[PDB]
Amino acid sequence: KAEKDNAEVRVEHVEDYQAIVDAEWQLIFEKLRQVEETGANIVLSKLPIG
Amino acid sequence: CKKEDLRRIARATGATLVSSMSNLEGEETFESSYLGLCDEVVQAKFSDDECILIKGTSKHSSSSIILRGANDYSLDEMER
Amino acid sequence: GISVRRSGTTNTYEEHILQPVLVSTSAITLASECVKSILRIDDIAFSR
Amino acid sequence: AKQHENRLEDKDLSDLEELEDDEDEDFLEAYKIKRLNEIRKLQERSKFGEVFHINKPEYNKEVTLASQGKKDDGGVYVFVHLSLQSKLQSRILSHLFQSAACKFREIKFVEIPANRAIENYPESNCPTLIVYYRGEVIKNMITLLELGGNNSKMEDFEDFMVKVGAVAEGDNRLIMNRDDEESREERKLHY
Amino acid sequence: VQIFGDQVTEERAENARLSAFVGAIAVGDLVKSTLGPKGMDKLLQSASSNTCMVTNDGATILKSIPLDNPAAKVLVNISKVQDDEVGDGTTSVTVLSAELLREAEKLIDQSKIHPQTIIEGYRLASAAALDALTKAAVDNSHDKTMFREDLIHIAKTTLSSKILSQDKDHFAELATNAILRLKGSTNLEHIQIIKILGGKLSDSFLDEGFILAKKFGNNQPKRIENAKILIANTTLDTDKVKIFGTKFKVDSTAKLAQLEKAEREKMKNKIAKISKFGINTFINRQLIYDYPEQLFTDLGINSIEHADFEGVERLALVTGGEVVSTFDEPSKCKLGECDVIEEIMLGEQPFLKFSGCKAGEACTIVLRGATDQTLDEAERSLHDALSVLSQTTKETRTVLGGGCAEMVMSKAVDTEAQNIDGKKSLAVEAFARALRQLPTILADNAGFDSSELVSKLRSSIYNGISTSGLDLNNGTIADMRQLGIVESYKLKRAVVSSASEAAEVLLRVDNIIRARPR
Amino acid sequence: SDREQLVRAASTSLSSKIVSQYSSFLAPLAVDSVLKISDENSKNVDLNDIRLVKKVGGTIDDTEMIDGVVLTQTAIKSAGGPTRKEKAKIGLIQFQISPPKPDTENNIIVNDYRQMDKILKEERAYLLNICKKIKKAKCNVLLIQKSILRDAVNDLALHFLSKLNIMVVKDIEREEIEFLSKGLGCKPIADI
Ligand SMILES: Nc1ncnc2c1ncn2[C@@H]1O[C@H](COP(=O)(O)OP(=O)(O)O)[C@@H](O)[C@H]1O
Ligand SMILES: [Mg+2]
Ligand SMILES: [Mg+2]
Repeated sequence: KAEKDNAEVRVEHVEDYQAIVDAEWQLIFEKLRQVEETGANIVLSKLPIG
Repeated sequence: CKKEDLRRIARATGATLVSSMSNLEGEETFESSYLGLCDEVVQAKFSDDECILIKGTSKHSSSSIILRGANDYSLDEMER
Repeated sequence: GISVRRSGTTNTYEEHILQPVLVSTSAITLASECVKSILRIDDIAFSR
Repeated sequence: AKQHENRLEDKDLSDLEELEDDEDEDFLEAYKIKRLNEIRKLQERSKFGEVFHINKPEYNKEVTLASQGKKDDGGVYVFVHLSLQSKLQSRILSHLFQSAACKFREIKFVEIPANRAIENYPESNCPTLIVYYRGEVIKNMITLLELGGNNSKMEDFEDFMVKVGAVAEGDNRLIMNRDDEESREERKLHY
Repeated sequence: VQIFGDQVTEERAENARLSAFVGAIAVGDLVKSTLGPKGMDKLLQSASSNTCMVTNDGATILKSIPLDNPAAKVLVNISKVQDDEVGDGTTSVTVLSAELLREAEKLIDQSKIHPQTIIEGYRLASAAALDALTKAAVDNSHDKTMFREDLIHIAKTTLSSKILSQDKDHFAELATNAILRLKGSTNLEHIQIIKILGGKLSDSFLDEGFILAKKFGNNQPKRIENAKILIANTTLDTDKVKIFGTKFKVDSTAKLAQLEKAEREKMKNKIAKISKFGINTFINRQLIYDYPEQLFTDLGINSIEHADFEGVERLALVTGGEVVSTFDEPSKCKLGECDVIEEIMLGEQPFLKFSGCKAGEACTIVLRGATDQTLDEAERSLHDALSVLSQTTKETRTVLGGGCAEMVMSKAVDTEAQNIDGKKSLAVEAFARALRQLPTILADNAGFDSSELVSKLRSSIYNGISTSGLDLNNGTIADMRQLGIVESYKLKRAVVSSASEAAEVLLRVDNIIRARPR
Repeated sequence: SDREQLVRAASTSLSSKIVSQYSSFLAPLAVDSVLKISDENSKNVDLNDIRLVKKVGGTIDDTEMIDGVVLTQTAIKSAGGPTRKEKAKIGLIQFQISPPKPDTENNIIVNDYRQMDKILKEERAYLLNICKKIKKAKCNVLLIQKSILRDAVNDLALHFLSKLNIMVVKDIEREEIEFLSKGLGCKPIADI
């Protein structure tokens, strides 16, 4: 969420606060695992890598 | 109106200064005891100077002096 | 000592001119320490 | 010469409608379309509106990238606040950020703890106010003795924003120019 | 041609050299008067804010004075790092570095020897000097009584040049007792310097425990017997909760009043967590708000606020306990104990004095004087003394002072001067005359004849004895072991090594390139 | 303690000032100020307990030792209910009298027109029950700190205290809390 538009997240529970902060890690690791399964040894990109 | 004037109006006419309408109870109301009393109120205008003449205060008397002269700067000497 | 009202010398205890000993002690003591620091100065060099 | 310019320059879109019956339509509506376009640009630029409580990894992006904005040199001012809760001036400056954030939505208001900002920062120098613009530091402000110190007010903070080029002088949102309705009411009666 | 451009000063091989040597002469003549026990202090006047500074240390003299000469900047930096390493002996580096270049100026002009050949003589001469300095040292620390006596002599030798030269008999006890209380821990942050105006120089007294400039709260008592001390790097301030990004959505103000009740109940439960230990004082790093302050009244707990970062470690080591922030488990984190928590007043500012602590690993030097310029000299003087004595704990070897270290080093250099063939042997002798020039300057500052005492000292040591030295009080040769003059081995090793590298940098120069200033 | 030596010493030691000829009554004033603090250990008596309040007006001859703790600041006179108090109980307030809010900024929403009636009633109710506890404790004089960050008083809170005949003041220095508490014997208060 560097150049992404500012998502106004509003939560009303403490138990959901653990779910919403782990969802950021869940989404970014799902993108890495999908690239990992294909065996791409050299990853390139025009925009920056996290 | 200004703050220092209304204390003298309430002191002369017999009213009390009301900063807000409330009481010790939770309800909100207005009692007739907060109102003052006077005999006559007349608005007068003299040379572009509107002044409300309040006369005949029952509880305590009051007074005001209407100085008259050439201009405002001459009246400043009369005011002093 | 000296009394200023009569403009002459007299007994100061009768005229009630008294002061603490710590005042005169600090005067002689601090004065000697200030002269000790000033006389050790040799050069006046401009700095930042 | 200025009497002709005050008809259009000294009236917003709400005040320009006063001259609808007096002045010509083509003279008035030509400028209202111009001022209406300027209002639309400020709405598109309103990307902010509350204090962004950030953390360091992010500083390298929020504070600086933003300062570049579109990079049309669409620069964006970013007011940083190295907060320190133990100091009294820091809590005052935090209140000014949220108050100004609700008004100036185009300017970014950033806050972060001072202990987390710089390695071993001097606590005496806090609170610190930095202003970024296009990646460059426009003002590295020191504690608020310049802005009155403990007696700092909202009027003094808005005046500082005009000096750094963040807000125009004749902006209608500034308290110096935003005269009260009762003030303008007395002017029309005594005119 | 002109490649360098406009406003660029360039020099070539006769203006380049003799501009660094005259700069080495210019920087050396300033610090000549400051060397020795009878040296005069130099006063520095700032260009802005009318700030004056009385100081004897050669490093501080060169810190403040601006010097655009590039050769003088080398002497500015070597005194800075010498103050960083040992803290004492920066003037000897600048004097010995300048006189080495003064001698080398004559060897280049008179004898017509290459500069590289002069350095090769200094490499062998410096090696012979350090070998004699290593063999001339003596072991220590096997007997604590002798180690106690040698630190007293080192403190007397260090403070003989500073403003404490008259009262060094009393300050030597104050300097050496604080170092032994460290229990081997080599660090100067555990010693505080409290500035007090009034009194005289000898009124500085040794403090039992730890003293600092803080104050109790509004309602706290004056005296508590056997008080348990705790240190919190905590926030007893408006804590907030740390998931910044919490806000309070409110549908009605009925629960908002109960929400503020929960905030007061939150901090009440936190102060209730403090009372489970049953402490008698509470020390916090930052400011304490009034609502925590009122809660310590009924519980019988003292309060101290706004403690510096250094003050936390300085007070915790004396207490013996550790800094606690969680307050969860009362089993671990055993706290210390202090007998007398009563504050005292020295001048117009009250100070919290402690006494009867478990350990004294941190100390505090109380100073008294007339002018702040004297207190600043008192701070820099004892900082050099405590820095030398602190490094003497880790480095045990020492060497005799009083100018005997310079001449005994030059003995082996002169011995190794004969068996070296070529023109570099004259440079080996030039290094010897540089070591001889230090005691020549010690006699000049004292106002006595320098040629006689240097000749008597030089002829005496070659006879076979190696304990003689200069006695500037009487103006004759005497036994240094009787007077008790001794210095550390790493000090003179750093001085000779730094001075050898100082002459080496400036002797390998042939051109000067001064770009345009900004 | 010796009035023959201390009073004469204090008078003859000033000796150069304008109040030297006024020292017939100020030299006893200086002796009586220090004699209240006495100790056998010969301590360094702190002068923080002896506050010198500067008021522009009058003459130096009117200077005299006040028995109680004199306050420098004036009254607020926003309501102006009470004029002169007798047998009053003094309290030192360190918190702020305001509508309910934490120290940080908050957001209050209104989803229905009936919620405003509860908000306006409960905001003064938080001020009302504080005045009830003040009336239960019969505290007639209140001292409120400066509190630049949060509003000390308002027209609503002044109105409830105006009926109970309770004076109020502001602009108290944080360092003078030791002098007021130790002098008047009133412990501070930071919680209702
Ligand atoms: N009491 C003394 N008697 C004789 N020589 C002394 C005495 N104290 C110091 N010296 C000499 O002074 C020289 C330099 O002393 P030092 O403390 O390094 O001064 P500075 O700190 O100014 O360089 C030493 O080489 C030492 O031999
Ligand atoms: Mg020294
Ligand atoms: Mg006098």
